Amino acid sequence: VLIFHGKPVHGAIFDMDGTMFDTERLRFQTLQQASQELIGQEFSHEYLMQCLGLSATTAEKLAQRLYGVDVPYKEIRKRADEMELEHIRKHGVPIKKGLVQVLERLRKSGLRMAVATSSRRAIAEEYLINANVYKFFDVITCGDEVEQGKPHPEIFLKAASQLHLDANQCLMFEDSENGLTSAHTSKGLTILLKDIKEPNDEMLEKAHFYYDQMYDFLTDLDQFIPVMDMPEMQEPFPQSLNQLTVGIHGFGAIGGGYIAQILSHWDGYTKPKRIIASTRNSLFREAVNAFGTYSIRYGQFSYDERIENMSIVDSDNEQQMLEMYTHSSLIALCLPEQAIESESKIIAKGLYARFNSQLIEPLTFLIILNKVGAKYLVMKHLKEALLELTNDEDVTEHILKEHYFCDTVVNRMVSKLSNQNLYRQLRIKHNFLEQHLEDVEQEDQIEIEDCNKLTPDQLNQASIYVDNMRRNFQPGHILQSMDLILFHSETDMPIYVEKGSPLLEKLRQVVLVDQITDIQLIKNRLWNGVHAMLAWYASLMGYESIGVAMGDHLVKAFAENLIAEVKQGLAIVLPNYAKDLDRMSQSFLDSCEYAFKDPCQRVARDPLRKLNHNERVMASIAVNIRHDLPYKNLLKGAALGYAYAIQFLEIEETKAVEHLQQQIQNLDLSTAQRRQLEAELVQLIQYL
Amino acid sequence: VLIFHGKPVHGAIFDMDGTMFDTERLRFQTLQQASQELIGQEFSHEYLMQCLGLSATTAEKLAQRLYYKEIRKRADEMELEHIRKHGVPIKKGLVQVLERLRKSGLRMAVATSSRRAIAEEYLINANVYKFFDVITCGDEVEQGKPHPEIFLKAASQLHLDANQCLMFEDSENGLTSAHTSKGLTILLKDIKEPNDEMLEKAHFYYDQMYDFLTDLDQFIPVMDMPEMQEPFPQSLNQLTVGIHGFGAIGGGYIAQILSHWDGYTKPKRIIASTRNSLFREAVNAFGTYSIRYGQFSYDERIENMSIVDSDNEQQMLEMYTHSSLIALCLPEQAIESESKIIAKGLYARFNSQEPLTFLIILNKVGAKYLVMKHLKEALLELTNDEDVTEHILKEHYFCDTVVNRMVSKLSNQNLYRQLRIKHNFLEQHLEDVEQIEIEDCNKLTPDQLNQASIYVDNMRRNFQPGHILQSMDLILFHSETDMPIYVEKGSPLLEKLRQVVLVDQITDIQLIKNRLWNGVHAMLAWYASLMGYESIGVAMGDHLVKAFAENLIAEVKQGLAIVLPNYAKDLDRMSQSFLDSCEYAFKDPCQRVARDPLRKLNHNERVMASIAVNIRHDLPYKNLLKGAALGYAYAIQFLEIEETKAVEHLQQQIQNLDLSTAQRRQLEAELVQLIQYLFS
Ligand SMILES: NC(=O)C1=CN([C@@H]2O[C@H](COP(=O)(O)OP(=O)(O)OC[C@H]3O[C@@H](n4cnc5c(N)ncnc54)[C@H](OP(=O)(O)O)[C@@H]3O)[C@@H](O)[C@H]2O)C=CC1
Ligand SMILES: NC(=O)C1=CN([C@@H]2O[C@H](COP(=O)(O)OP(=O)(O)OC[C@H]3O[C@@H](n4cnc5c(N)ncnc54)[C@H](OP(=O)(O)O)[C@@H]3O)[C@@H](O)[C@H]2O)C=CC1
Ligand SMILES: [Cl-]
Ligand SMILES: [Cl-]
Ligand SMILES: [Mg+2]
Ligand SMILES: [Mg+2]
Repeated sequence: VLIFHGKPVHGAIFDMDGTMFDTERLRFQTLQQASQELIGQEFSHEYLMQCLGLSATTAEKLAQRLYGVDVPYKEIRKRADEMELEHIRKHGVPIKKGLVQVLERLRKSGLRMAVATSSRRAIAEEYLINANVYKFFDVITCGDEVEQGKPHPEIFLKAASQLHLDANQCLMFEDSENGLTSAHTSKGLTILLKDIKEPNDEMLEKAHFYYDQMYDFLTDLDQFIPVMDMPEMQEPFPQSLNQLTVGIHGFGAIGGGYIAQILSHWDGYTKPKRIIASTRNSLFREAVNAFGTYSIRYGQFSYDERIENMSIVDSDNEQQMLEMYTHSSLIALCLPEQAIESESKIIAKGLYARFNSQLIEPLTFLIILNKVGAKYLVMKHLKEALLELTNDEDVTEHILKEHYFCDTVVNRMVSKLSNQNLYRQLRIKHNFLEQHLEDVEQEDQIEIEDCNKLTPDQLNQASIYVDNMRRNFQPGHILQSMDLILFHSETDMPIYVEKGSPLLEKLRQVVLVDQITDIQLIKNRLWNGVHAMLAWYASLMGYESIGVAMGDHLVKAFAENLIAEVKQGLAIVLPNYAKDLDRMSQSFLDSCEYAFKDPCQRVARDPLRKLNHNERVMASIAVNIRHDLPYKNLLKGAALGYAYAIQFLEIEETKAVEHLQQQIQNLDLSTAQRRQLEAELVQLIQYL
Repeated sequence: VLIFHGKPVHGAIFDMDGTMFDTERLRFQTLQQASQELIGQEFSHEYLMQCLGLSATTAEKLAQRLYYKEIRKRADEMELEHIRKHGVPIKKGLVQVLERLRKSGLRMAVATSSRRAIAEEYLINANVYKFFDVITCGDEVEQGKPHPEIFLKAASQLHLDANQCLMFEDSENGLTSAHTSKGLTILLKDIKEPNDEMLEKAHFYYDQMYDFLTDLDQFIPVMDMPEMQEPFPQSLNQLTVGIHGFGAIGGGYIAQILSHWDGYTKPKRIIASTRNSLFREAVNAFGTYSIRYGQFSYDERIENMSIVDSDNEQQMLEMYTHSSLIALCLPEQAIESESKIIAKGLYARFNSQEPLTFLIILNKVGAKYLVMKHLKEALLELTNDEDVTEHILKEHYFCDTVVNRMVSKLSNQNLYRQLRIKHNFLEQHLEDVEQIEIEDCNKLTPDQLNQASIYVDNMRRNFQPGHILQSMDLILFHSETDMPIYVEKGSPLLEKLRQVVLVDQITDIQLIKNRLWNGVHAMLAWYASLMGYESIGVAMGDHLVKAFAENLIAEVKQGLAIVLPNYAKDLDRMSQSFLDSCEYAFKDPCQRVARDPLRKLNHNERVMASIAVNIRHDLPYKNLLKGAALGYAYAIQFLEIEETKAVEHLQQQIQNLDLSTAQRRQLEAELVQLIQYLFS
């Protein structure tokens, strides 16, 4: 069902200790801590490295040779085991980086999966439950349920037969020599993973595939499992968390109300365990961290999308902002243009702190900014800040080349909730918390009747657990049917990102492009161009918002007829993006409908600059004329621009024509077509 | 575009006061008490009736004409203070109506005489504000109700004409405002008998909100079978539902069916009954439990659960009185004793002040007959009235079901082990949270900023310990991925439920399930158990266990093809569909499937019935006979029932089999000989 290096894989059997969990390094630490406690001297690193693979008796005899015959090894070993369970039970089993990502890929590939551990059923199940990876496995095969353990192939042969499979149909993952022998002899496809000790030549010769760590196998596996499709609206996020952290530099409208969704979807197999987001807004920070989650409201479908595993931090706080740029695998800069200059310093400090970090992988930096050459601006200011910070041109140049700086095109319009509306929301929901908290004490008491199954010692201990659990959880039962709404966003899913970063390859809500130019040109003419032309019409007709204006059937007709004339033109210029034009065309008309929040002021800024020969208006006219297409609405849009310039911005009527004639001359048209365009456009302006 | 009784609908503009919420009755009582604390003399009831669906401005004009700011301010303060304690009284049906209209693709709004500050406070509180694109209040209107401006401005902001929009209203004044707008007016009675003038103005009339819902529902697409990991609805209706028996199938299947519901709304509360206290206290502590689908390693969280005691009477009466749908999920042994608890509940429902949809989940040929027999005997004993019983029995919808899904309940040992592990994480979490002021003016007053700090600090204190539940789940059930339940036609409610498929000849399917499905399932489980396997999934990996099950399937199908020639075509699909579910049932234990061997070895049950059929028609029953022998072998060895009792049962059941004396003695001789052979 799953093809791996030309071999059909129907099953996957994992060793537990050293392969799935990092319990061999923990057993390394506990032995040292137990030694320092009892005998006073800590067992050498060198001794413990020598003991890897040896029996408990050989290890004891070796300890006797080095630390004397009367060395209390058996009670050192027993004390080390106490320390192991004590650590594992509270702090959790240490899971190898990339395991959960690997398990989700094998499971969604329809593999039957087992564990073949030398440990006992009892302790094995607890570890797998503790780690929350028990769910991934159909059967567990244990050392206390086989006549001959590893390196005899029984445990792997048995694990395979229980899954209804031949050994040769299964991948077999293992760290130890005896284990790899057991898996190999059974006749399975052996995956050897280095844990602590470098594997000897006999092991590397024996193994079918070798990797230095789990993540190196994950990278190999990724070639044989598909990138998932574009997520639909109301589609769930993955349940399983990977060990990666991601960042959103600027927890604003687009940061919290769009980028959060993309990072929450991730690759569809797993999602990050933590999303760090920076804001100066104290109310927003403390509110999200209180709930431990916020929600994005999609008005069109009346759907509240819960974003979990969020951790909001202060932008002014260094320790927190450095922790973002140190631990994050991917970061999304979601700032306005004016903020880029000031925030270039706190980025530089972040990337320099990452460079100085003695722990690792190149950062993927998404530039979320609706502007042409948006990446150039950030990289220019970032370079200046890095020089000013370090005064080391070689280090500054290294940092600028190490990481993946990605230019993006975003289409989703998002609205951030006001602090007045947030306070009003917190008041009404704190009210429900009090309403909820007065009838939790109405229940009261814990009662566990005689099970006639559980012993009275553990029956008593069960009462203490559930009582302690209920007391802490019951107050937060209201969160089931209660959300913290901070964002009102449209339904547009796909983000376009510059191809380069390996980490983007599997991100399902991302559309990779070799160069951003093409989709950035569509964004300019089809979206920003119509938005500006539609805003100039609304402003002159005297409507407060572009959303209100759509009530007037003249405005809505103009909008629908305008996106049609532009789309026609772009289809000829970019036939490869035909599907992207149709999707973006409707997406704009949907968002424009109830666009009450966003004003026309900021959209109608610099009309003369937007009426340039190679810009979002005139370029579309010239394209439509060259390929003989209707441009009557684009002409009306251009006129409304010069009309808006004269009336609102107090531009001279002579200065408008002075500009116009220079733009028409620069268009790739016949001298006949140029003079015809001027004559028509000037008459539309004098009417308005 | 929605087609409501022929007319095309593009939008829907509701009234708030007395249409969406029952706030007209509240402000009625506040204005009276407001005119007692201040001026002393209460307002006339005639004045208040003429103030229905009037703007605070227009109501003040009526007051001066007969005889207010101070009066209404105190009245509004009292009104919203009542809302802070009890909540907004949502008219039953509203949430269900709104979701159907929203998903139909209609452009919806609110047109209320109330001002903005109040209008939003309720719409947020009720949590219906998300369903509306725009709202029109009594502020931004120049001339309030009964002038049509407020309903014209509402339709204008939706970018539609009034005649394209539905208009919901309670007041006589507001209906005139809605009618003069030239829209499709709908009238909902609240606290005034509609006049001749009102009933003529209206295009449609309904007694209450829920009466419209039922009429609207026949123009709303019925959503089809849900997929595995498809989410449940977000919005909650006011309906309660019951699971009589929080067991494997009750908690691990029926809970999913009820949680999906119609796909528009979900029950407010699902009440499940269990004697198991650990299960009860565990779910109530977490507030949720999860169903583990091992095939796809997917955990399905079940929200809005209330686990009650089966013995506790008042809680079981709470279920049967307020529930719209009860699901009986008990085995045969429980039916007799629990029929007393059902009798009290149904009698309590009749005494109190909608019909009930009663699902019987029971693997028995003639399941409903047994349930209805014990229920009538139980009812008659308590009521001592034949007139009230024959009404109750033929008032509610008692539905036979076929359930194909295999589900496993978690052991108390494994649940304790789960709680022990997850408690250690909670303890370590509570240390991390130990070691808040909202600083700077965020366009808020110093009073609000200090009030916000108290709200957030208190919210953090209560919620922060429960943050761990984002990742942490309570796993109580292991279930395969079979979605559709098959129910007999009758109950109109089951038409609209997504996960329910309606059928006619339920008896014919129930018989085939008993013999071909549940019979082979039990017999291979006995063979697997005695061979050493503790899992159905692992056992089916054995060539002998699968060869046995395949041979049984063949012998049963050969007999069913004679008894039911009209179903003979379908047997291959069902027999294969069974083996598919068995093949990879790794978390389904043999012990669960091999329960009650003697009951399953009854003369008219999943083993002996097949043996009897094949003997009459001279069909081979060699493997079927071996499975019966393994059934008694399991009972004697694993359950320990005494060998003498196993023979006394064997001899009695063979005596009941519709065979000749020659066949009876030969069957007894062949079977008892084969039992002693296994123990050799
Ligand atoms: N939202 C949209 O409709 C779309 C926007 N975009 C792009 O997304 C980017 C952000 O949009 P949006 O999120 O709406 O911007 P916001 O106005 O919501 O603020 C965004 C973030 O920038 C921070 N910020 C703003 N000004 C400053 C400043 N002067 N100094 C320091 N930090 C500052 C804010 O901090 P605090 O949180 O403390 O305010 C916030 O976290 C813009 O570049 C825009 O072009 C792209 C397409 C669509
Ligand atoms: N699960 C499955 O795979 C399928 C089950 N079914 C049918 O559903 C019915 C039971 O399903 P299942 O849930 O598996 O049974 P379970 O034993 O798993 O659950 C039993 C439920 O009934 C209650 N109960 C059991 N015995 C008694 C009794 N003697 N007196 C009172 N209450 C009792 C239990 O209460 P407590 O919680 O206190 O034990 C529990 O709520 C049977 O008819 C079965 O054939 C249908 C198809 C397959
Ligand atoms: Cl990982
Ligand atoms: Cl309802
Ligand atoms: Mg190992
Ligand atoms: Mg009214």
